[PDB]
Amino acid sequence: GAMNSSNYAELFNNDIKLFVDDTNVYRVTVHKTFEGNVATKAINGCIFTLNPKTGHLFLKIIHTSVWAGQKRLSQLAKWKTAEEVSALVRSLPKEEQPKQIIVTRKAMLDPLEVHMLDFPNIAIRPTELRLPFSAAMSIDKLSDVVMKATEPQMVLFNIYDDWLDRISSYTAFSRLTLLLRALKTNEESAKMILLSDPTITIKSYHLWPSFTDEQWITIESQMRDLILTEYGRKYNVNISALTQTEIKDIILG
Amino acid sequence: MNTVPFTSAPIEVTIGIDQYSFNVKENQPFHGIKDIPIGHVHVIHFQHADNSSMRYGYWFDCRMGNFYIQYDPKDGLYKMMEERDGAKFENIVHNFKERQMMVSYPKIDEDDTWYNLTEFVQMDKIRKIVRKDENQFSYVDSSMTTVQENELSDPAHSLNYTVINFKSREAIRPGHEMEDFLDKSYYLNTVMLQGIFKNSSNYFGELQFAFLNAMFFGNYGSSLQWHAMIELICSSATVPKHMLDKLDEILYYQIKTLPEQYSDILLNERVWNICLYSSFQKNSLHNTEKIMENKYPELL
Ligand SMILES: CCOC(=O)c1cn[nH]c1C(F)(F)F
Repeated sequence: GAMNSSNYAELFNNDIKLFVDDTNVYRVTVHKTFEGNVATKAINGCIFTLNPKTGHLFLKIIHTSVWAGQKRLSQLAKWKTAEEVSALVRSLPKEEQPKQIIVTRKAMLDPLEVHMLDFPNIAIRPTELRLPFSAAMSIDKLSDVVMKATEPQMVLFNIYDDWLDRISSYTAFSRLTLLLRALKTNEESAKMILLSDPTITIKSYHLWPSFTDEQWITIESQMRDLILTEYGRKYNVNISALTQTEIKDIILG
Repeated sequence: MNTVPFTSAPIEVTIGIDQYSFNVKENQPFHGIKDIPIGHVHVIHFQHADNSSMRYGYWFDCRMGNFYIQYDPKDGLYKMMEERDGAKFENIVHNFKERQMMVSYPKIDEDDTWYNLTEFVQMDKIRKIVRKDENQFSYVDSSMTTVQENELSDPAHSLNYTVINFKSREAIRPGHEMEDFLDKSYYLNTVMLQGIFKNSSNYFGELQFAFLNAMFFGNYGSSLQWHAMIELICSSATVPKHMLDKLDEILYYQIKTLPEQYSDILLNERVWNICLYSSFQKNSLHNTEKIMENKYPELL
């Protein structure tokens, strides 16, 4: 059934699985018209399709032309997501096809199930996890390929860079979700923490900076502080009064 | 006017005949039901006083043969049987009528209730949903599962209703996923009407027969089928005007007849709320919406 805190290790077993996040598929700016009405202008979006074990990211760029002359775009966006995920699965060799697809939003279940009727042995699952994949567009290189696209395009990334050389998938996923949670909570502060020290660069072929194991510990701490610092300024809570057990809970929560 | 005689009534039982029912005591001198209107299917049905799990009955049409009821003390139920000897049968019925040992089918002249519930229901179509080819009458009970229920066990004792599945390759054309899921007109008009049922009369028959088996036997799979057949019409943007007008009449009489105290178990909140307030046909079922709002406003 549902993917939760209870069955978290399942993400890192040897059954191929993908997360699908549709949060960034349909993106608009809301603006005033000359007559003082409100209108939307779409901008390029993306489907975020991630193998949590390998870090392989299938970033399908959704060009604004997709929306031209269509109605009920927020509804269409779910069906277009499901169409593109099913096209991706059909494009993969059988031994690379996932055994499960976990959707980050329950509204993706029916659209994906209907598009995958041809794949009765692929399980379509919701999750109880509140994953911060909406913040993918706060990763500069992913934002840049989406906003430059002039046509529908698929771009392949490894969202873990070379981390799996040194850490397990479990730890890599934890690092990714902490970085994305921080970027989602306070983008400016998170980017400052990641890019303040100019001696640590991002390799041409990477998304994140080239931190040593010790530097990642410091960065991870700075991200956890930011999420509590922000959860403090949000709820008007003296964070310096909090203990380590009640600190632990709020990043999870 | 036709007659279904009973050999005897050895056990206390509530006997239903269509929408009517009466209590018979253990060994009460009861010898059957007379003045049964010709032109309609009928259902006799039983609920034993000592065991309400025993809830079962027989669909029949007096035009197709001479039928009687006889209690079987081995299988512990009232069985329908056919008498092939016309003259023996007439001679039996005549004796029981002379001794006035039969209840009269209690139809008010004004009252079209049974016609309105069985307008499209045909014995030939029942005998395809309930498969027992050596009998002209069909046995149904509270426990019998549907072919669709048996897929998600004993196939000879199943209700072969037409399988309806909104998330099935039958329901969804490759390349029309969103269109066919959000607007079921394809599935209704091409697959089900043109393809399987051939016409709206066969579709309405099944729908009516599913409802009656839900109401009279508390058959859960029948209730699922009735609601699926309503939802498939209500969820289609393109339905012939004659079918919508007829559906409104069918559902009105079904909701009219439903015992108030079984509304909670026999009506699906989601389907009715979607059909009356959300669907393409939300404004097409005037009679049904008015009786539902006046009789069952809590469900809505
Ligand atoms: C075989 C599907 O049923 C029908 O087509 C039909 C048509 N009039 N009555 C039926 C019934 F009763 F069998 F449901």
